[PDB]
Amino acid sequence: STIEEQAKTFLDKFNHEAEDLFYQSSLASWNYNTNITEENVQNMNNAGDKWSAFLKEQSTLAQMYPLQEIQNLTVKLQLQALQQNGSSVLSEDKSKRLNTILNTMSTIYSTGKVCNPDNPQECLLLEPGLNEIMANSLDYNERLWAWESWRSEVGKQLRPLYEEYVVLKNEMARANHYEDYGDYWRGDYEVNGVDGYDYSRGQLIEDVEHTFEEIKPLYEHLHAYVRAKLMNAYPSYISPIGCLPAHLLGDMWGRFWTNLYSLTVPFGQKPNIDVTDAMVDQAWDAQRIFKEAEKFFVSVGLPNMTQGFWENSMLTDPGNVQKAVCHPTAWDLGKGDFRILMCTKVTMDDFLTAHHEMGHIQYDMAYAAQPFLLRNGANEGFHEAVGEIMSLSAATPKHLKSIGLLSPDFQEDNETEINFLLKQALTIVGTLPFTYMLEKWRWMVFKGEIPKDQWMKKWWEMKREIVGVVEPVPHDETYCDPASLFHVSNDYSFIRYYTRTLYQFQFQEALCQAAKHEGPLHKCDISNSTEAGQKLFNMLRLGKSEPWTLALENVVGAKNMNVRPLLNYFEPLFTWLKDQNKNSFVGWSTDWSPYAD
Amino acid sequence: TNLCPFGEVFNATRFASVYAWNRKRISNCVADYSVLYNSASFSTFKCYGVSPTKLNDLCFTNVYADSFVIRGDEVRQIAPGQTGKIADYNYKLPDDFTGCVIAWNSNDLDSKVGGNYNYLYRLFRKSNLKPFERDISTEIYQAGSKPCNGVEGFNCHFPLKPYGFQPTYGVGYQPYRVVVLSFELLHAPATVCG
Ligand SMILES: *[C@@H]1O[C@H](CO)[C@@H](O[C@@H]2O[C@H](CO)[C@@H](O[C@@H]3O[C@H](CO[C@H]4O[C@H](CO)[C@@H](O)[C@H](O)[C@@H]4O[C@@H]4O[C@H](CO)[C@@H](O)[C@H](O)[C@H]4NC(C)=O)[C@@H](O)[C@H](O[C@H]4O[C@H](CO)[C@@H](O[C@@H]5O[C@H](CO)[C@@H](O[C@@H]6O[C@H](CO)[C@H](O)[C@H](O)[C@H]6O)[C@H](O)[C@H]5NC(C)=O)[C@H](O)[C@@H]4O[C@@H]4O[C@H](CO)[C@@H](O[C@@H]5O[C@H](CO)[C@H](O)[C@H](O)[C@H]5O)[C@H](O)[C@H]4NC(C)=O)[C@@H]3O)[C@H](O)[C@H]2NC(C)=O)[C@H](O)[C@H]1NC(C)=O
Ligand SMILES: *[C@@H]1O[C@H](CO)[C@@H](O[C@@H]2O[C@H](CO)[C@@H](O[C@@H]3O[C@H](CO[C@H]4O[C@H](CO)[C@@H](O[C@@H]5O[C@H](CO)[C@@H](O[C@@H]6O[C@H](CO)[C@H](O)[C@H](O)[C@H]6O)[C@H](O)[C@H]5NC(C)=O)[C@H](O)[C@@H]4O)[C@@H](O)[C@H](O[C@H]4O[C@H](CO)[C@@H](O[C@@H]5O[C@H](CO)[C@@H](O[C@@H]6O[C@H](CO)[C@H](O)[C@H](O)[C@H]6O)[C@H](O)[C@H]5NC(C)=O)[C@H](O)[C@@H]4O[C@@H]4O[C@H](CO)[C@@H](O)[C@H](O)[C@H]4NC(C)=O)[C@@H]3O)[C@H](O)[C@H]2NC(C)=O)[C@H](O)[C@H]1NC(C)=O
Ligand SMILES: *[C@@H]1O[C@H](CO)[C@@H](O[C@@H]2O[C@H](CO)[C@@H](O[C@@H]3O[C@H](CO[C@H]4O[C@H](CO)[C@@H](O)[C@H](O)[C@@H]4O)[C@@H](O)[C@H](O[C@H]4O[C@H](CO)[C@@H](O)[C@H](O)[C@@H]4O)[C@@H]3O)[C@H](O)[C@H]2NC(C)=O)[C@H](O)[C@H]1NC(C)=O
Ligand SMILES: *[C@@H]1O[C@H](CO)[C@@H](O[C@@H]2O[C@H](CO)[C@@H](O[C@@H]3O[C@H](CO)[C@@H](O)[C@H](O)[C@@H]3O)[C@H](O)[C@H]2NC(C)=O)[C@H](O)[C@H]1NC(C)=O
Ligand SMILES: *[C@@H]1O[C@H](CO)[C@@H](O[C@@H]2O[C@H](CO)[C@@H](O[C@@H]3O[C@H](CO)[C@@H](O)[C@H](O)[C@@H]3O)[C@H](O)[C@H]2NC(C)=O)[C@H](O)[C@H]1NC(C)=O
Ligand SMILES: *[C@@H]1O[C@H](CO)[C@@H](O[C@@H]2O[C@H](CO)[C@@H](O)[C@H](O)[C@H]2NC(C)=O)[C@H](O)[C@H]1NC(C)=O
Ligand SMILES: *[C@@H]1O[C@H](CO)[C@@H](O)[C@H](O)[C@H]1NC(C)=O
Ligand SMILES: [Cl-]
Ligand SMILES: [Zn+2]
Repeated sequence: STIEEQAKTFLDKFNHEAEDLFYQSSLASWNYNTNITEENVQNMNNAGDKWSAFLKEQSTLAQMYPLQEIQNLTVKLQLQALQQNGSSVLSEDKSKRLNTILNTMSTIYSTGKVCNPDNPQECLLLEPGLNEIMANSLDYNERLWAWESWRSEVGKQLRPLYEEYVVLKNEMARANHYEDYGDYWRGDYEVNGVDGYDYSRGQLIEDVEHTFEEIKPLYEHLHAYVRAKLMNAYPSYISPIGCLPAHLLGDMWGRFWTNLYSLTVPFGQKPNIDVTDAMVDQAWDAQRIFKEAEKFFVSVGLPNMTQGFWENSMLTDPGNVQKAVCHPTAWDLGKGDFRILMCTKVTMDDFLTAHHEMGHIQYDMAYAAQPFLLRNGANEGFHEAVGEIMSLSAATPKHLKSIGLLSPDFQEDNETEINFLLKQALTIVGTLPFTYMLEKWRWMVFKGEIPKDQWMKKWWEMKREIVGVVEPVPHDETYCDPASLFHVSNDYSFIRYYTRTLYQFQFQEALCQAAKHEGPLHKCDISNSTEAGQKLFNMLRLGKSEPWTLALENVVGAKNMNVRPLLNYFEPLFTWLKDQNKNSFVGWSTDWSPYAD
Repeated sequence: TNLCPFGEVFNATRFASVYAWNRKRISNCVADYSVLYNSASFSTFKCYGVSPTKLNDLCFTNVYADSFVIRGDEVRQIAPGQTGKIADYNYKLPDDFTGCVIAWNSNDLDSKVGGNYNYLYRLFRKSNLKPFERDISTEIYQAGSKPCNGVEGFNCHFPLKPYGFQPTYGVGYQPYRVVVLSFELLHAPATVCG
């Protein structure tokens, strides 16, 4: 009778067809990812086409229910989720061109190789060729060749495609009543209707910028420390008061400084905690790893893995005759079907990955009770933070000792804690300015604050000011260095990595207080605390039904993003950094360029 | 003096769909209820309005076994005073019942690879069901004021949707075969005993 009542019954029919199709399609994807055959590729695609065609029809039907007429929020939000046409807001030929450009820059990224003209037959592709050089090469010139020739050959072909992509995405976002395509991306965090828990797309920028200024002291001390270590290694290439050359940061873009550990380790004589050998000595297999992860989640008052998870998952590389995608994934096909695809080896790294992916399955099971649409993490940052806090607790030597993998003969040397925390800082603290600056640039590019004749001029103004990294070769407007990174040329929001990084430390900080943990936050293991498991579950069972502000508040007692716990995790490293940088210049000067002497 | 054909009901090769649930009348026979209860096979065996131990020590004029297939989650709806798509639109037990609900997992018999679509359930109905009322009409659900005209569309929905029953489904989305024992006593000769 009322529009609200009719939309409730439409959603019923929708939840029952979507659950079905999504299952069949997911099963086709499982079959291809576990058994890579030409027949399986064909069946995977036909399912993808059906699912797309289904959602197209359903979007047109959802459109027919005026949102204004609904008072019920969980129904109004579910209807809204469906109503977004996305691409079809543009003309047939304009949408065809957008899909064309999107396809092309994806293809150029995944298939663009760089040849050494000396041998025209031999060329290096980014994966594995170029990526290997950027993560393993110590030769200054080799790294510079790989950094520059990737941007010059591939990063220059992407430049005119990106310009058209920006203008088309903006026109699409304008039609969806967003100001720019960046505002559209920020729409994920937006919450309206719920008084006290509302969140605006503009607030996100204020909150990322305020939290970032609090990271600036630790990051400055980290950057200065790294610059000192790098300066010793390449003496005649780095300035004690300048930026760090982009080609000397451990990876193709310096996204994360984890590979710099080799050259920045504080205590080189002290060994590392790698229970790999202990697992091999105790005859552990892929099954014992997943059974140990299950024990972890059951100890926190969480459900045991379903009987179907044990029979249907592929937790080992399938021998030698059938090929399989070996990326560790957590599948949730619907209808109670939960699987993990992981080509598991008896290593500590795989053992920790079992906890991360099994945490995703735990989140999946918790919100599986919700209606189909609302079966997702609270915001784009949420699901990845959940899996990560498990691998945090599992990696603690305290945990390892209790599970028998770490010998009780292991004495906690505070030098190993500094080696550990620096390796952590290199990944986590180091990626925050990179992630911030990249999105800041992207948001302003859509905003219309940076013209095309300034795109690269500003990209390197921002890399020097915000990140404290300098380009080793002068890049003009024929280059497109942002696009030479996966997410930029593959149309993916990057801010998720900033938000989720701050979330995971908030989550751990809250669950560790619930676990009545005493001492350094980096040594916390939340095992056997069913109170911490209840605290976490309260949010996990919510899914996307309630605002992320309220979801977060259900765990940490706060409606907003917070740096305080991340800084708290790294406070012992920070005092050490503050001591080691006593005789060094902390901070950078933007005028120094490696190429300009 | 022959035994009631309970195996004919419980061991049927194919069961009915819940919306068009099947009813069998058991008559002129000696019913052994301990054979049914003492088995451990069934995932559920609940008797209402009468104790199962005192069933052998009683005569009725007739017995009715109502059989059908539903998901694991919905098994809690085949009980008096319960609500949801099944209790509301498919099979309704009176709020005050006198009989037994016997249910067991039939993932081995009723869920094929690729999905078994032979089992349907009613998703929409314009009125709640009365106890033991059966509805088999495939009339289009007119959700809106707009006349449907026998065609599926906006505010026009096919009331019957299928259980895609697949062997890899979780227990709550898996097939469960349900048999409901009704006891009848009229001013007429008692055909069933113990
Ligand atoms: C907006 O919109 C929206 C949409 O529409 C809405 O919402 C909605 O609402 C509704 C209401 O009703 C709901 O419904 C509900 O639900 C629930 C849940 O379910 C679920 O889960 C399960 C598991 O757990 C399963 O099985 C199922 O199936 C389901 O699933 C899913 O879910 C989801 C979510 O929910 C969805 O979405 C989906 O869809 C689904 N699926 C499908 C396929 O469908 C339920 O539960 C309910 O039911 C009812 O009935 C029953 C009987 O049958 C009962 O039961 C009970 O329970 C409990 C628990 O809980 C128990 O206890 C326990 O148990 C255990 C075992 O189990 C043990 O034994 C222990 O010891 C114990 O303790 C008990 O016992 C039982 N009982 C018996 C005798 O058995 C329940 O409870 C219920 O009841 C009732 O109902 C009513 C209604 O009918 C109510 O009343 C009223 O109403 C009105 C209206 O009409 C108003 O509302 C008022 O206020 C009220 O009051 C009551 O309350 C109840 N109760 C209680 C306590 O609560 C149902 O069905 C839905 O669902 C929803 N949705 C969502 C999404 O959520 C909203 O609301 C809007 N908004 C606003 C603001 O409004
Ligand atoms: C990797 O990858 C690769 C590639 O892919 C693989 O290889 C291969 O694969 C394939 C697949 O792809 C396979 O198969 C083939 O194919 C065909 C087709 O089918 C399928 O597909 C399609 C699409 O294309 C679909 O569609 C459709 O659907 C529909 C529905 O919707 C249907 O309908 C139906 O029909 C029926 C009849 O037929 C009825 O009527 C019903 O009612 C309806 O509904 C249709 O039909 C379709 N279409 C078509 C055209 O067909 C579908 O669905 C599907 O999916 C097929 O057919 C064939 O098959 C054959 O063979 C087999 C052997 O192997 C046999 O048997 C089987 O066995 C197994 C064991 O081994 C079993 O299992 C089991 O079972 C149980 C029960 O019994 C349970 O379930 C468990 O769980 C499980 O495990 C099963 O079952 C069986 N089956 C059945 C069905 O049951 C079959 O049967 C067949 O044959 C037959 O046989 C018999 C005796 O036995 C005789 O009697 C008959 O006559 C015959 N028939 C014929 C037709 O022939 C084909 O073959 C293949 O097989 C494969 N290979 C091998 C060596 O195996 C691989 O495998 C992978 N790998 C891994 C490791 O993964
Ligand atoms: C959101 O983005 C999607 C992207 O695809 C767009 O989806 C398609 O939208 C077009 C219209 O712009 C749909 O085209 C046609 O829809 C018809 C349905 O309505 C008919 O009947 C009513 C009376 O009941 C008439 O008033 C009306 O004028 C129409 O005659 C169908 O006849 C067709 O859809 C059929 O698609 C396939 C075959 O191609 C069949 O399998 C289906 O059963 C179905 O009947 C026709 O194509 C089109 O259906 C939508 N796509 C899909 C795949 O369904 C959305 O339009 C866009 N949002 C908005 C608001 O336009
Ligand atoms: C619930 O999840 C837990 C996983 O934490 C599972 O329960 C465990 O089942 C194993 C079965 O082998 C039990 O193992 C036993 O270990 C002892 C030594 O500790 C050994 O002497 C025994 O012979 C046996 O191998 C284990 O104790 C048990 N743990 C608990 C606390 O229950 C199980 O998979 C899940 N159960 C259900 C009902 O789903
Ligand atoms: C979480 O709780 C479980 C269960 O209480 C803890 O498991 C216990 O772990 C200890 C070893 O860390 C086991 O102790 C052993 O006892 C035997 C005999 O008593 C002894 O011979 C061994 O030398 C050893 O001391 C204990 O059996 C085991 N209990 C169970 C039921 O598994 C677990 O350690 C806790 N983990 C954390 C991180 O809090
Ligand atoms: C047909 O019905 C009879 C009786 O209901 C079932 O008998 C069972 O037989 C197995 C051994 O095959 C025993 O373990 C059970 O205890 C028996 N149950 C009862 C209630 O007597 C028989 O299995 C059924 N047949 C099929 C194929 O389902
Ligand atoms: C940390 O490590 C150094 C190693 O030389 C040691 O002297 C010191 O006592 C340790 N503890 C603290 C809290 O500084
Ligand atoms: Cl770059
Ligand atoms: Zn993950």
